[PDB]
Amino acid sequence: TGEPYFSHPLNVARILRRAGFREEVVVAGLLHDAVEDTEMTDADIRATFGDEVADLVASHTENKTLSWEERKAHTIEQVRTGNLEEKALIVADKLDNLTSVKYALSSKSVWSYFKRGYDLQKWYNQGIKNNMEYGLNPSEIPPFFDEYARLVKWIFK
Amino acid sequence: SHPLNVARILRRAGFREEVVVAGLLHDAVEDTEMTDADIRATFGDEVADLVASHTENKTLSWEERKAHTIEQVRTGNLEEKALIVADKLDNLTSVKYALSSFKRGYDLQKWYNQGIKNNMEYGLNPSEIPPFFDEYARLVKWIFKK
Ligand code: NA
Repeated sequence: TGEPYFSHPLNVARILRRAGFREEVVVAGLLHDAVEDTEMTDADIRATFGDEVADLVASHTENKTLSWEERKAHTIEQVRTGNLEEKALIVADKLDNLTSVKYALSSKSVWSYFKRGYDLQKWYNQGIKNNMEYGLNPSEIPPFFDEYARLVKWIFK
Repeated sequence: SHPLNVARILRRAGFREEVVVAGLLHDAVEDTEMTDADIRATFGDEVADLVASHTENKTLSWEERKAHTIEQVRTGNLEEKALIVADKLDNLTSVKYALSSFKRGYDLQKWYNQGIKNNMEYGLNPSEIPPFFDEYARLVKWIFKK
């Protein structure tokens, strides 16, 4: 994970803050990796940060007992049907991830880069890109959604 | 949500985001005993270093822990001082509202908060003191006037 904070949670929080999202949303973005990558749980988040943040976090957390294809399909459905905040949490997370991917590829064959393989990564990112605007009014789509779309088009053309 | 209020305090005062995040994470880190390695791998070295500056040794008595915090706010850098004071400001903000509409007792809370207030400015130039340090001093004075 690259600039400016050299930390995925800090960079995702910045994308959300700059897009105008309230503090509860920014913090939910910050805590995503804490829940998925450490022993911290949903109950720990509720006890310390409250139910609103805990619920925002839970909206994008993967159930790790499911296969990659199933976890990913569930995220696509959530980016389609969630509210603006829920959609933003998912897109911001993917945007920082693809930013690091573009950086790696700019030095590294896209057909050999992904451990889950190109086809699956393409299917996934195109799925987020093609569903993130569903049900949103043009005036509320965050500018960073366009940055993610451009990255998907660049990496998976 | 107290952590969010601590974040708001630090951000408004102009501190960099690593300090803001370290403030936000203080309770979570103590309530779950998250290791340095976990904080460091998840949030980065800058956040991890700041979080480590304000973590109490649970084996010592409450008074020993607090006395140590009082000495830390005296000798720490500006960011370390700010983390401690923001935490206490948030706490007292709640107490003041409840009192208008104490853990371990009044005498101990008074001793602790007066200690922070009386040592937070040590080693700083008047122009460096965040205005929220003054908000905190006023709360200590109003709450512990008896
Ligand atoms: Na977890």
